Amino acid sequence: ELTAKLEPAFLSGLRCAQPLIRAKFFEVFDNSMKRRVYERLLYVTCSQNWEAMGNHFWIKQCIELLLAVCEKSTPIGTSCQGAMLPSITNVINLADSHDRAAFAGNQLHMLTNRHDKFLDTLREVKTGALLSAFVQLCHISTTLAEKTWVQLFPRLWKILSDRQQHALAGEISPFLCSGSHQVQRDCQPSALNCFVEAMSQCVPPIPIRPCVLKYLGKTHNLWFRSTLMLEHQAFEKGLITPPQQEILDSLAELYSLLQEEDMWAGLWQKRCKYSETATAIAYEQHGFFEQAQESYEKAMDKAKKEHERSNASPAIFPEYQLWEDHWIRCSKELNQWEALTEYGQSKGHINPYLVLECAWRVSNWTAMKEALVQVEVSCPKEMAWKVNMYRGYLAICHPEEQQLSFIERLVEMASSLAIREWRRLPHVVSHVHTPLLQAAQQIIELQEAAQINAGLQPTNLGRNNSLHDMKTVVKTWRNRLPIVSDDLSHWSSIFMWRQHHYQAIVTAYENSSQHDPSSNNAMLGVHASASAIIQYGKIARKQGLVNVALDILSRIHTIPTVPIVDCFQKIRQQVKCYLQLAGVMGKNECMQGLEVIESTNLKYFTKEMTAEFYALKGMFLAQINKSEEANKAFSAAVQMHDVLVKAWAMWGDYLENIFVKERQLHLGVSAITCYLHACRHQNESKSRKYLAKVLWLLSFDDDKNTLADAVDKYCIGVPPIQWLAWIPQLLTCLVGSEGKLLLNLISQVGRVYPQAVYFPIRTLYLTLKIEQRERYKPIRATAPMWRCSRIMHMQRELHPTLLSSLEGIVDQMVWFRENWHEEVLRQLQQGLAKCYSVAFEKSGAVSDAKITPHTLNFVKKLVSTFGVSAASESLARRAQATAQDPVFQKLKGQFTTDFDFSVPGSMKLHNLISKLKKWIKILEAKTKQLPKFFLIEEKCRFLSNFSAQTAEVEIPGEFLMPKPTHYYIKIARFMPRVEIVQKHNTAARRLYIRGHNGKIYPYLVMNDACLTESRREERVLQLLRLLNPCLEKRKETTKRHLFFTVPRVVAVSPQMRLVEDNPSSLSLVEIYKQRCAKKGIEHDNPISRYYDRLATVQARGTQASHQVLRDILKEVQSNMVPRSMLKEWALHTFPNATDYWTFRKMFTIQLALIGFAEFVLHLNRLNPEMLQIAQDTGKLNVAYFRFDINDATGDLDANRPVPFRLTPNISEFLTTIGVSGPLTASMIAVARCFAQPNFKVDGILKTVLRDEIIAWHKKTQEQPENMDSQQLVSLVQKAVTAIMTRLHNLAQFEGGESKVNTLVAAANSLDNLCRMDPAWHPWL
Amino acid sequence: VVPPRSLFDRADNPEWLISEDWALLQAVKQLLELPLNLTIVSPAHTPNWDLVSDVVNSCSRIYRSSKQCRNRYENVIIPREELRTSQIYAQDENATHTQLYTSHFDLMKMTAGKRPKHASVLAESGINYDKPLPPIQVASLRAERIAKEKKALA
Amino acid sequence: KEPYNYFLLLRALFRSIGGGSHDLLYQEFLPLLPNLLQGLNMLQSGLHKQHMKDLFVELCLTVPVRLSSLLPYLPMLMDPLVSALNGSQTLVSQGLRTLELCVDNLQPDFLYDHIQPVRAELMQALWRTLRNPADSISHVAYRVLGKFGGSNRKMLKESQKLHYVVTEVQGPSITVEFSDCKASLQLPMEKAIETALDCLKSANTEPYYRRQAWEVIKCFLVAMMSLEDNKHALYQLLAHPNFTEKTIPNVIISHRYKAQDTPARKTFEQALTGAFMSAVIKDLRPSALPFVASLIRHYTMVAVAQQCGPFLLPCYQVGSQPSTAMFHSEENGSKGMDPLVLIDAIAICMAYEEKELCKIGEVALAVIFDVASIILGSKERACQLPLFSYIVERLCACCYEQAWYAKLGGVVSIKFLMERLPLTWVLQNQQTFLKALLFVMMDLTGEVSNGAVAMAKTTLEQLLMRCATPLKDEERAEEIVAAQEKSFHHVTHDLVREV
Ligand SMILES: O=P(O)(O)O[C@H]1[C@@H](OP(=O)(O)O)[C@@H](OP(=O)(O)O)[C@@H](OP(=O)(O)O)[C@@H](OP(=O)(O)O)[C@@H]1OP(=O)(O)O
Repeated sequence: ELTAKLEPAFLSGLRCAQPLIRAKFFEVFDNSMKRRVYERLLYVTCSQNWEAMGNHFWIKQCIELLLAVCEKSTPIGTSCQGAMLPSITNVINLADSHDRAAFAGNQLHMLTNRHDKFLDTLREVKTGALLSAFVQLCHISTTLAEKTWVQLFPRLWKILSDRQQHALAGEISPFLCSGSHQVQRDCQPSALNCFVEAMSQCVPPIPIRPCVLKYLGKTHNLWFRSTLMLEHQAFEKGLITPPQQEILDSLAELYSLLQEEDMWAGLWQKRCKYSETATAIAYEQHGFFEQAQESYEKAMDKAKKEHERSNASPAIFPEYQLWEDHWIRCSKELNQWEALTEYGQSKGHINPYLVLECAWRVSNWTAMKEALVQVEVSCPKEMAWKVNMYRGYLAICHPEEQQLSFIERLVEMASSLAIREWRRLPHVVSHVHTPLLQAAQQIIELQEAAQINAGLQPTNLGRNNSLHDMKTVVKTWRNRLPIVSDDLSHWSSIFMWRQHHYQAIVTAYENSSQHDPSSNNAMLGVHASASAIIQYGKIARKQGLVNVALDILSRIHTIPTVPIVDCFQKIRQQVKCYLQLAGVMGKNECMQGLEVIESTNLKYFTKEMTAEFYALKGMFLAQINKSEEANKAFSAAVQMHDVLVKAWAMWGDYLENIFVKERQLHLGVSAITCYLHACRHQNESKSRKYLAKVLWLLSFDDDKNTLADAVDKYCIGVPPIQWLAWIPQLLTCLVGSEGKLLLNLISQVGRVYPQAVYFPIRTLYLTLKIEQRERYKPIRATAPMWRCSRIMHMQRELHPTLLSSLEGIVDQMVWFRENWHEEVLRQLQQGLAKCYSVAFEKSGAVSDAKITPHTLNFVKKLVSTFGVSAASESLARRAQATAQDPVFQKLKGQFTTDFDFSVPGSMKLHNLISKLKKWIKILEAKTKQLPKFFLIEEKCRFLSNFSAQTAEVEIPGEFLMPKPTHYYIKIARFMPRVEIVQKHNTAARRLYIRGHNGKIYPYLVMNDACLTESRREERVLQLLRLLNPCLEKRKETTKRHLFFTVPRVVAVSPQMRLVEDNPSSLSLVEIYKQRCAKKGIEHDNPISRYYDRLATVQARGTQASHQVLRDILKEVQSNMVPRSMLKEWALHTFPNATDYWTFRKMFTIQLALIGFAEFVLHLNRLNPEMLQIAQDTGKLNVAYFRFDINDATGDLDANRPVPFRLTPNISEFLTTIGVSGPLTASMIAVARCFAQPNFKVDGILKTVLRDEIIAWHKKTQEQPENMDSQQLVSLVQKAVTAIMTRLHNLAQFEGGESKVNTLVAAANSLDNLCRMDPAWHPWL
Repeated sequence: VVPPRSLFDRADNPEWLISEDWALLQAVKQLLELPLNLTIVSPAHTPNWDLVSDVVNSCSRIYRSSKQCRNRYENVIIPREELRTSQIYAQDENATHTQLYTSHFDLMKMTAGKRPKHASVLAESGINYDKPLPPIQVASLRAERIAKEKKALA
Repeated sequence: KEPYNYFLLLRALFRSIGGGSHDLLYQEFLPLLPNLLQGLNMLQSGLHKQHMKDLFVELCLTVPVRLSSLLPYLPMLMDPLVSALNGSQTLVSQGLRTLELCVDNLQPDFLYDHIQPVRAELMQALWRTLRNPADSISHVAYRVLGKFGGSNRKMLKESQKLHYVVTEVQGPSITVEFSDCKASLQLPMEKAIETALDCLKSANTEPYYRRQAWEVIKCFLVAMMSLEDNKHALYQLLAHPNFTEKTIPNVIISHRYKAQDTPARKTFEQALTGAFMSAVIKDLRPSALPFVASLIRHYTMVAVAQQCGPFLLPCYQVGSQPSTAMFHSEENGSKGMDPLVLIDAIAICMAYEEKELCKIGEVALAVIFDVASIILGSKERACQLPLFSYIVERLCACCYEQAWYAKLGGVVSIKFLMERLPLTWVLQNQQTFLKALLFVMMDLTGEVSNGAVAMAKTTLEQLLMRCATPLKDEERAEEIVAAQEKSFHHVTHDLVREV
């Protein structure tokens, strides 16, 4: 019995920090069981109770125990023969037989003798020494122990027999369930966490019950490992049988606990048996809590009607629990707290937790006390902090049991428990951490409330320090708000708690009334309460709960007296509520808002308040189509307070709407005046949507430039920061006839922001020079060139050191140009892509298709030019010196020999494709031999010398969008190493710029042969940058973390631009090519198979049917490109479950936004080479989207068979739950956000597509004369109407169903995929 | 499977539904692999009532604590298994739990069922509402006012 | 040379004025505040030793001025705040104190606007701080997060970085045999070698675990080498006349053609660095230093036999350009680990923070030179090896490295090479040394250099004197005179441009 009683002492000896004791105890422990792997694994899984180890990471002892079985006397060695350093004499073995047969002093002999003695000393080294030292290092290091166990247990498992494996798995299943592990719960890592991670790697797999997996995930910080294991089990079982039921139950519970609302919603949409459940989930997922509540009620009525016929199976009970839980949640979001408190107090069906959450909000403190007692007897551990906080609530606010002394300790306990809960959450912060991040504010506000109530005690009441503390806490509460992504329940918590304390202040300073005879303290409490009510109503309105907001705002009338500011804000919020309602209802809500405005007793309100009221009245009358009265209202509003930006903006919108139809120029001038007067402030984010209208209106200008004259007149007083984002559009206008009057505007912007203007103007000027040289193939400079030169001259005069530094930087960029090998390789790849496009155009006639004249001229240019201010002359001299190379001459000669178009059979397209592939492979072999980096000192003396003393130069792209503050990152260094990387199917130089903050910013120097395409790509990037702020401002988009990833691109010349690199980024084709290289197959094989099958079918005198294309895609998927390539890549790349989960979720949401943009904005197709995947974060960016303008008609087409890339490898990686839930929900949320009328996305689209249409006209149809104003306006309106049509179609969400689901089904559908270009890779 | 020998071997406020009791018994039997009397078969497999509480709460009508689950098992299921819980579960035919959900749906349905003078201030400002000024004139008035304010400041 | 005391002097001065009652000193101090905070921010942004960075962060956060005066300079304080939250326990407490002061005293919109550049890193530090084992630190962090309100959970544009594995190949591993199972397993060593190197690097490690780490590293190094060399075969190979008569191939080795290191090569470099560190640790020196010297001899012999003699590898053969085949790489690579990984470890030791490691690097270079001189017959023939071109490029690369200590290691390497190797070789490589030393002088301009610039100047003067010193009448061979004239031309060309 003594040895049984001393087990904790023995386990203390095993984990002792003193190595001698630990060694003796292990020696006793090692001999206690046989030297066999299976028996020792059985010991650690069944015989050793690990509870007495305590918080020790007892996996260390498992490692020590199992390694002891290894043979110790064997000489140390490895299977990694390719990594071993070879022998000195190994050169003999590598040599041929002739040299070996031919091969067959004192200092050297002594050296070789001493070395032989050394090598003999090493040959004596045994594996046991490494094993023992390894075990000791595992004792000292927990990270090493965890890694070694995760690596080692699968390997031990593999060398077991099948019988041993089955027995060990059957014993492992209860081991994970053992109570002894409960002490590990707060260990970081848990030993059981590491054990479960090791098991997941085992092949064959070890089955674990879904409920056990969920318990381990929530208990031992195994959240995402358990989630991914349950997902895998679900997909293996085909997503019903009780096993599938329990798998989906555990997976849904994990999604709910992880606050993964979209994943849970998708799972239940597939799982649910009642269509009302899916409809309610779709409604609730997007904030339609009233409709979701109605749907849950209809579902409950249907279920009750079915219960009268027969009982309910236990398979449907999770759906009923879902209905109850989400109906309660919807009631919480709809501010129905009284009904919930009543519902929780229902006899026989009491819910003390619901009452405890609800009763305090409606001042039912008796129910709060009862619920607190019931919860305290039996409470979940995660809810402990909330119980302490509610006990503090009762201690402060209960009418009889006020105890303010307990609040400090209750706050400390709540904070400690919340921190404890935080450490049990995943290390990557996500939606699961939001409740605790809200709890932080809740707890500190509990403490601040305790301070206020201590101030209101009769001893402290009226004292100066108490008043000062009260005022300080009230102001701090006023400024400290939650965010729009927060559920309305959290806003309710914060505001109702604050309301209790504001009412306490009011009661205290109204009852006493001895001090403060002017009632300023009571007025302070009343004003705070009214402001909190108005803020709550405003947040309800912003989240779409307009009826809830109107109900909340109606509680202001309960207060006897309110300050006029709060009454003004209440009326303003009501008016905005009616405007929002009229957006979908129409005339009646406008009439109600007009009635509210008319009932307003203006006489108390100030001039600014009256002006705002009349502006709201003008908006309402404009929606009613009472144009004359609306104009009266706007005029009176602006005359009342001529600074009110909103009055000017709304009057401008009204006048622009009239101008677009009637087209009298004076209305255009009035609209431009209004818009420009609205922009006369530094808040650039507000004014951005107005300057877009101003720029769009210039398309309606006459031959006399009336609108440009108005812009020139009124634009004075508009700070240049407003124009920073527009600068591309400003330059587009500058090239036109209106540039004469807009020169002053651009000159002022260049004066204040020289770096922002300089590179665009430099690029535009050099583009104009190139176009002029092409036109007259010295020439007098055109008017746009003169204007650009004037702007640059003014900038050189005002900022000579800055512009001299920028010019020096750009002049250095010439050395970054690629060598001739890389240029010829790039041109071969581009020509191959063009040949593929032609081949798909000529798919009808494979084996008969001929090359187009464009491809003929391209190859002729390649063979004619085979790849080959002082910096430019020296570069030309270096280029000439390279031509001397005889190898280059031989390659040029044989290249010209292969690409001679006079030989028979060379004009065929597919023979050209094969020749291109051969030569691409040859040059890829030759390119790999080139140096991978070069030092800036070798050629770029200015960059190496450059420092902050040279000029205050900002890192490129800082002015693409005006940063809200002047915290611009300036350039401190150019790092001496420039790297050469293969990206975008071109050889690119990566420049590293060190910033004054010390961070290293990577930039790629890129060479583009085509100017217009680069401008179009930058145009799309600018549109994406402009759209991003809208996503930041709406719920449903902010809570899903939706944002476009737009890398900084700055053009420094027509051919060269600086891009903002992520060195951890790969393209999807690069992943595919890596998989093919590992598999040994060529990556272009599927395209060859596709065209060979087409030729085979066509040779039989028939066209390929849809079934033939389906069969081709099926063959490619079965043989060459399996569905699981991307998934297997992700599994290898992110072995940590949390990293895999985060990457996959970010990938899903970014792909949702990219596909939405591709479909709604009629962009060109997303090739897998365009899709850049950031391994370090999961963010996706596209290099590069362009508008799909039809060259023959200038209107948008984008009528491809699929709406976006949802190709089978992507679908497999996302999983069906990821496609259904987060992808669809993110697309719907983005569509609904961009369709909001207040954002005015149509104006930004008009001002971007105006530049796009001008570019198309210059490219196809053509002081050069501007294109016809009517043609430009019509084309832009048609393109914007098409975009907004697709946008509104996706935004429509009537009935809980969205066209986005059909769009996703079409994208995934194999029928549509098989009809795509093979170069698109419809299998990848 | 026989575990290897070690050096330490000595050589309730809401009523419980039958579905909850059945989940409790099945959790203890299947997951913990313990016998009726919770006698330890393998030293490493000590009873874990937190896991059982998690299992029970997956289908329970109210949160059951681990202590409550242990007390219920020891004080009801052991004496009952020594009609058995399986027999009662089979005979109930999910009627009681269905009626529970019917009652909840009825309570939720009950809760759901239980649910001029304006010209005077313009005339004081000097605004002729019935004769709108175009934006050009209002901008001119703003400029004149700003110029007069600047002159007064100077 | 030793700037630490100037910063301790600044800390003492700040702690003096920090008494608050010294208003006259506050007023006098305010004009200093912009330039001081700018300089301190630039210092803390740089690469320094841990104690130096801690001092810079503390100086940034404890400037003895009222917060109202900091308002225009608040953006300078954000990066030190993030550094403090990621620093030691005292630094984390100080950063939390400064952040709580800013939250309590400033308006939320203004403070949020200034946090926005750091904000991703600041919020990640705050979230991590919740997991800090100190209850005071975690509680203060939770209080600060609650005071931020909704700003704590606002979407980060710069998302959290994920640990991604870029390499498909498994790392090096040891073979363990389980006789009972009649099977063998591979036990992976990369993490073990990293842990051993961390143990040998840290000063807090117990001598027992330092010895264990040394044993792990030694056993791994023995396992990853062939050991198949035979005394008689080795002597027969190295005594071949080609090693002393045939012209050494004029082949250049450059890391510019090296792809990214394989896991095997990285683990080799770490293990060799740990071996050198054991050779310098006093308790491990008696066993590590002989082993390290003999292992350097082994690697040098492998390199010599591959690079020249009767059986030189095809990539070293005459007329061969630098290529990836000289290095262990995933795609083309060398057959087995290349012996050049020894030079990378020597460079790591030279560039290491603790300069005492430079001595073992010089010992290693001396051993390489002596073995090459014995095998090839002369010092002049020894320096013609491509391995010495790799040595020059890898050691001068440290001068380009950002840290002052890496630069200083490069300078010390240049000084050792110019002192030991023959004059003809020093003249051939004089321009590379000149460029490296000039870059050392240029890049540390305006930064805290712990004598690196002075050492670079002395090294440059000594190099110029040695190469420019006119040859005696007995030493005036045609080759040395021509080499000296060419080197003098190139060096004077470079110097005149710097004027
Ligand atoms: O929710 P909305 O009705 O669309 O208007 C809100 C907000 O209004 P509330 O504070 O009344 O909710 C503000 O509008 P104004 O008070 O300026 O009239 C303004 O935020 P600021 O306080 O910073 O001006 C912002 O508009 P903007 O994006 O132009 O800043 C914003 O409108 P959004 O919903 O479009 O953001």
